[PDB]
Amino acid sequence: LEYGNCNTKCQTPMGAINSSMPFHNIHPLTIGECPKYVKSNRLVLATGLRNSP
Amino acid sequence: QVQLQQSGPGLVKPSQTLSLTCAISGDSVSSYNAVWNWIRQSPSRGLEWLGRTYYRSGWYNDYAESVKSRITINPDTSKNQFSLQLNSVTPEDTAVYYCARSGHITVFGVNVDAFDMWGQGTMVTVSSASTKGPSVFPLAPSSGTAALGCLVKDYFPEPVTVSWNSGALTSGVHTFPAVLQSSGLYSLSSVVTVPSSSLGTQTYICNVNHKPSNTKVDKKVEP
Amino acid sequence: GLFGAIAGFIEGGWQGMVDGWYGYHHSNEQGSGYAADKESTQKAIDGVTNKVNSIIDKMNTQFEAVGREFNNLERRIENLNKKMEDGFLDVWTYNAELLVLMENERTLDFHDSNVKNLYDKVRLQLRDNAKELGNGCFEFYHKCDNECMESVRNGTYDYPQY
Amino acid sequence: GLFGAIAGFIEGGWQGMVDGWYGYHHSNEQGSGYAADKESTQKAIDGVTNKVNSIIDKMNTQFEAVGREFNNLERRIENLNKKMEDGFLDVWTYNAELLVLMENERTLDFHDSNVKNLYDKVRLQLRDNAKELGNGCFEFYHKCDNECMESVRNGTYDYPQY
Amino acid sequence: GLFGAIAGFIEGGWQGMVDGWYGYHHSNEQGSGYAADKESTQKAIDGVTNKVNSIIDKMNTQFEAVGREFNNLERRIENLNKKMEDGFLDVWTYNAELLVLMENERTLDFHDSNVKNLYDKVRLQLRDNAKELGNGCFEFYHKCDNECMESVRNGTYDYPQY
Amino acid sequence: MTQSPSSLSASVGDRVTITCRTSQSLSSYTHWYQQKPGKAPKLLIYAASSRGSGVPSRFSGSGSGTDFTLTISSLQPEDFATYYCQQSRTFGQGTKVEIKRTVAAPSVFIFPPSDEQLKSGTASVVCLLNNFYPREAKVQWKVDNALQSGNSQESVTEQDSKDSTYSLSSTLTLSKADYEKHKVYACEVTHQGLSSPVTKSFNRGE
Amino acid sequence: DQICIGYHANNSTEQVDTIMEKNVTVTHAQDILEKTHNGKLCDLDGVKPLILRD
Amino acid sequence: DQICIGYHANNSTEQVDTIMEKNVTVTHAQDILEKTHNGKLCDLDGVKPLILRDCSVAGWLLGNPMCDEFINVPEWSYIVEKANPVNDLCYPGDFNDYEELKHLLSR
Ligand SMILES: *[C@H]1O[C@H](CO)[C@@H](O[C@@H]2O[C@H](CO)[C@@H](O)[C@H](O)[C@H]2NC(C)=O)[C@H](O)[C@H]1NC(C)=O
Ligand SMILES: *[C@H]1O[C@H](CO)[C@@H](O[C@@H]2O[C@H](CO)[C@@H](O)[C@H](O)[C@H]2NC(C)=O)[C@H](O)[C@H]1NC(C)=O
Ligand SMILES: *[C@@H]1O[C@H](CO)[C@@H](O)[C@H](O)[C@H]1NC(C)=O
Ligand SMILES: *[C@@H]1O[C@H](CO)[C@@H](O)[C@H](O)[C@H]1NC(C)=O
Ligand SMILES: *[C@@H]1O[C@H](CO)[C@@H](O)[C@H](O)[C@H]1NC(C)=O
Ligand SMILES: *[C@H]1O[C@H](CO)[C@@H](O)[C@H](O)[C@H]1NC(C)=O
Repeated sequence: LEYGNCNTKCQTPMGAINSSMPFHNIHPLTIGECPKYVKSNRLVLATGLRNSP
Repeated sequence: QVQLQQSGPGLVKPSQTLSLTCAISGDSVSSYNAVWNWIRQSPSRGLEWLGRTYYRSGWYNDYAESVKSRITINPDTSKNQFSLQLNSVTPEDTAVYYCARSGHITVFGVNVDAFDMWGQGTMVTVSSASTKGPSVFPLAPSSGTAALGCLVKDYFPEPVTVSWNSGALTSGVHTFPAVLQSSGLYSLSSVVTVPSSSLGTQTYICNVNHKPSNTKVDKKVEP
Repeated sequence: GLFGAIAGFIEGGWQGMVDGWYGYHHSNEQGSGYAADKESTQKAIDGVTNKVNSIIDKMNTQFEAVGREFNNLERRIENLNKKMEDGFLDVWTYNAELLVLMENERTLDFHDSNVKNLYDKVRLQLRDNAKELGNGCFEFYHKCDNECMESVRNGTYDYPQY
Repeated sequence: GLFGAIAGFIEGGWQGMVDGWYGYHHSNEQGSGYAADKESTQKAIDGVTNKVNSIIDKMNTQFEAVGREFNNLERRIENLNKKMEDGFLDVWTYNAELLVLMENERTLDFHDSNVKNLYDKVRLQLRDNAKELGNGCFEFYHKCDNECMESVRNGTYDYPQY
Repeated sequence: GLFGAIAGFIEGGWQGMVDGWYGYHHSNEQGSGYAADKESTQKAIDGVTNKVNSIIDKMNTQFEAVGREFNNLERRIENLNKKMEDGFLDVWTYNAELLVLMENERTLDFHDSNVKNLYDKVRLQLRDNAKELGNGCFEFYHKCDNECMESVRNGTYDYPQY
Repeated sequence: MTQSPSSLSASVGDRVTITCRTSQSLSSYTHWYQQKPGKAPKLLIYAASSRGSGVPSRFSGSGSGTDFTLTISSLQPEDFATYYCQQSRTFGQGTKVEIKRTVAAPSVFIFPPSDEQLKSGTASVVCLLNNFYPREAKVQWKVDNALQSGNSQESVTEQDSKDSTYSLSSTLTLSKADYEKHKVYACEVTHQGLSSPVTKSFNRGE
Repeated sequence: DQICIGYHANNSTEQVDTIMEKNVTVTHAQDILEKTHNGKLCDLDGVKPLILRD
Repeated sequence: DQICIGYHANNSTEQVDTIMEKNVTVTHAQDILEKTHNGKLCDLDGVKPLILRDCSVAGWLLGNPMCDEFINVPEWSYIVEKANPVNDLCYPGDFNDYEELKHLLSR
């Protein structure tokens, strides 16, 4: 990639990250104030309760 | 491998008792990983589970609501078998009776009632009529393919079995389902297509077995 | 659920109770309606909030990969490096996914527990002054007006009075 | 167990109930017998099945060791390699053994819960039309024939009728 | 707590019961006092003891760092070595801290459970020979002298007698 | 347990799906059996989706809520059978699976009564229709060119496990006196595989 | 006259997984994984990178 | 007249461990660890391995006279080499970047 004319707090080789999530799955090699990289496709915590039909 | 071998008469008079036996080999009647069942089938009612017995630190029986007042299923730990007794039979009890093992295959140790092995079946007829062996007549080939056969006439009750050349001839054989005639006796035909060339050299004999009358007959069929 | 209330003896939730996670539905001569039990609700919010932050924060210190390059006759250590970095990613991917699964199960059960305890709270006040219908509901023997209903929600239901 | 049913107020299991994990034993003038509660049972089978597959599958991505060899003057990296490979094995051994222990505890408690809930399900139907004996059993005040018994297993026990 | 007893329908613990973790307080014409349910108590002590030893022992096999040094033109592998050793320390730090958090939650709930079950044990004996007050207490309809009280703690409370 | 459809025809190689709708949804307690004519049922699928012992991979099962499905990915001639589903002690009514193949006209043969039978006082005349498809076939008896009614019985085989055809017998029964009173015995067969009716006959004595 | 105990439901289709059950519909959930990026090389905290290009 | 609630038991002696209790007898259990092997070197998916026997990778590749068995070896699935093969470099010396080459062989 070339220069994006752009600003961020967290950069990867595929693009930058602007997120308040604790995790990401973009790329393991990052620089800056970044979330933690995991291989997951999906991480979703329950807050509420079992919803009814 | 487990085998289940059934026996007992296929003819019961109305109001009397049907009595069948299933003899087990390759497993124990009292095994903790077996349940021993009876199931019947009729063209009308379909497949119907009747009852069971099994051993789990003591003998248990369960029976179908439809037959509960008439039915008994007992294990024999001397002969490794279990029986079916069905009292006060009526025409509605005419059916093929099967024994079968369940609970050999379980999901997490729970018998699911899946029936992994079955006996060969005993056809039971409830009737006051009496046993009669068949008459066997040739269906003679006349004049590259020839047809010949055997007419198995006027027997009671079902079933008859037919083989050819003591089971050495199977290809092109058709043994028809029996028909109930207006006389109240059954009849069927069996038969076979063969090369017409083989008629001058090959012998053709139908072997007829009617176990209820103890009939075993062989008939040569020629031009 | 483990506690038998949610989708158990209480058959379904209430679309009509918008203001809290657990609460009461009353029905008398003056009318009917929903009321959230805020305390039980706020307790639940504090626990779940703390849980999320505990999860996020526990995964705070974790393996960060760095770029390292190797020439054509350094294949062994290049492989070592790759196996090392992949190894840690798989470990932390496992930890994250398993933690989410385990704690999701506990979160759903937690709600179930809070409902069961709220039901018992009311049961233990009313005792034999009402019929336990078996579906989450209590049918009173006496008339219970809106102040009477409120005293049940209070914790103040005066049993000797009825 | 956590829920107090299994090996608790229900003293022991039943050899005679072969067909399910939880169920009913009835006793009246017509006779007696066991009947499995299939739905509660199938629920349990689905949960435990999903659990095992979740366990198996989570351990799917995991460290695989490769052979690497080193000469007499490469002892440092040889040691590094060995410590690295052993380190991951110990980590995954811990994860596996601990997951099995933790989830075994939860599996046993889960069954206990399912029994407790089944007992309460029946209690909540019968209410005051039967004596709660305190051992898993309910003694009826009225005669309860086989259709009456079936309605208890149904969820259909008509309380106002008795 | 999950089970609703501790700091739930039982509002607080007892400074005056010194001899066990769970137990009984009786009150009649002869006097009053505390008595520990030793069996429930000893059950709890065995479980918690086993837990601690299980925790200690599971962390027995764990990563041990070794000193390795590298010259000025071996910066890559020096970094590798450092990332490797730190990586395992963070993994084992996570495992230890998370195990303590998870098992602490389960220990507190375990106690709550033991109390709930002890309460139900007594409820299931007394049945309708006492008023369930809703606060952990049962008020008898008949006089219950010290031998009567002891039979409740026994498991021997003769219900037909009253 | 309600199965759908009650029967079907499909070509060799076709994908076949049978459904069973169950009163109560239990994946573990539902099973499928295959029953070929004259044999006991054999366990095909257990617990919705596990293949029974000895069962080939073309058979598979699925379950969703109260709906269960049996699938034959590529139908073979030997899969002619009745298939039943089962939960607990209850069986469905069964689904008959017939193969669908090309039209084939019957080979027709007529058999006079044996001299031996005639001595018993009865005469049976048999007409055989061999190896035909589809099942629909009409057979008429003519004696001295007179259509007979009410003195014959037909029997049909099940579909053949190799070529998927049927065979059929019609048997005309007379007293010996009635048989001896007439000369020309003829079996007339109508089947959509034939361009027009086929008649086979003999003369008594010849 | 009666009083009933119950719980919240809504029109949510969010799902979560647990050990024993997958795709459980819940009333509320919180996603914790960032899946998207802007696809560009950017200044890091204002300070521009050195892009060597070819 | 009564109705009772209860649970399954059987003759099982299978045991499992938990955090709080060890050797709990359960009605059913599932072992997930393979403990046994056949003790032999075998074809991998039908494709036979290269078993160097008393030869090393060097002896093989350089063509040590004692390693004629491996003059023209067919396709292999994996390679088997002893810990101290006796037929290594017959004429003493070194093999430069030997390990880097052996790594290359694993592909
Ligand atoms: C559950 O049980 C009740 C009572 O056993 C069932 O109602 C009976 O059903 C049978 C069989 O259909 C009938 O012969 C009776 O006439 C019914 N009697 C009464 C009093 O209800 C009901 O069908 C069952 N419902 C289920 C399993 O959903
Ligand atoms: C528990 O306590 C009850 C009551 O104290 C015990 O029953 C009494 O036991 C004593 C001493 O054995 C006898 O002398 C009395 O006659 C019994 N009286 C009554 C009213 O039960 C019971 O033995 C104790 N059980 C234990 C400790 O397990
Ligand atoms: C980052 O996200 C925030 C919140 O959505 C937004 O306000 C901001 O525009 C974004 N910043 C950049 C640099 O894209
Ligand atoms: C869960 O949901 C997704 C999407 O709705 C679906 O693709 C997946 O098959 C489901 N998983 C399970 C285990 O049912
Ligand atoms: C558990 O069982 C094993 C083998 O049966 C035995 O060696 C071990 O000592 C037992 N452990 C405990 C804690 O009782
Ligand atoms: C709750 O409500 C009752 C009746 O409305 C009222 O008298 C009492 O003061 C209140 N108590 C509280 C909030 O504790």
